[PDB]
Amino acid sequence: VEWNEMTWMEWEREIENYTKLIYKILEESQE
Amino acid sequence: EWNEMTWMEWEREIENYTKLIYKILEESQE
Amino acid sequence: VEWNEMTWMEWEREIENYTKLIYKILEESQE
Amino acid sequence: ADIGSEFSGIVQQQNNLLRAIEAQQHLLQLTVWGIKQLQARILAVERYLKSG
Amino acid sequence: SAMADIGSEFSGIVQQQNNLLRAIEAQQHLLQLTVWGIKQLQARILAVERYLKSGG
Amino acid sequence: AMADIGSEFSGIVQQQNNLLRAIEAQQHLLQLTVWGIKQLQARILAVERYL
Ligand SMILES: [Mg+2]
Repeated sequence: VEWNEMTWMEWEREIENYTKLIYKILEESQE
Repeated sequence: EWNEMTWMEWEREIENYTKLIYKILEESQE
Repeated sequence: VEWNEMTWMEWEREIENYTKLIYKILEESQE
Repeated sequence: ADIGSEFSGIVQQQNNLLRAIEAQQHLLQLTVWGIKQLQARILAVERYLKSG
Repeated sequence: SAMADIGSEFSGIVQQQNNLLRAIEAQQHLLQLTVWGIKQLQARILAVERYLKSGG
Repeated sequence: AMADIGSEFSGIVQQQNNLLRAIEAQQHLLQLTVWGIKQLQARILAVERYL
């Protein structure tokens, strides 16, 4: 259980990182 | 704009975006 | 439940198929 | 000349990009289906526990 | 015809890039919706898990 | 016109790299959503069996 909590916090972190990365790329693409 | 979001709205948006994407892809083909 | 087991095996099968495809295409895009 | 050669990496790439998007759509369509399936199975459980 | 042919070949490409960009943006909207759904589910499954083990 | 035509190319190759980058990040995102859905499916399963 403690491991699943860990992996899901890591999941959220990776979701954020790639979401921000793609916002930045797409924003660049709109110029 | 997203909230208030619900499963009904979620479904409606899934359908519209999907149709949109199909439209774009089909225009891409010819 | 068996009916559920089948559908999710197919789901995973189809996920792998298109993932492999995307990888191949992305690789090609790097060259 | 350089034009025909330049348009080459570009046209190849444009078609690559298109093929990638089409395949990723299939992936999106599959994640949607998966999410709908789980939703229905969560319900079944919740409504079972609310009736029990 | 030369400079003209080159112009049209550019126009088609640029039009196509815009199509691709729009498709990607729409797909990103879809992705974000799937993320919403996954979060929703996760919470409701987590509550069912705790409930069954709060009764235990 | 020779000058502009060359600038047109640069905008195209830039944008082409941008779209490729977005698609790679989109792919990372997709794999994450697939992972999440797999986790939840197994957790639904454990609960379903428990009951
Ligand atoms: Mg859009």
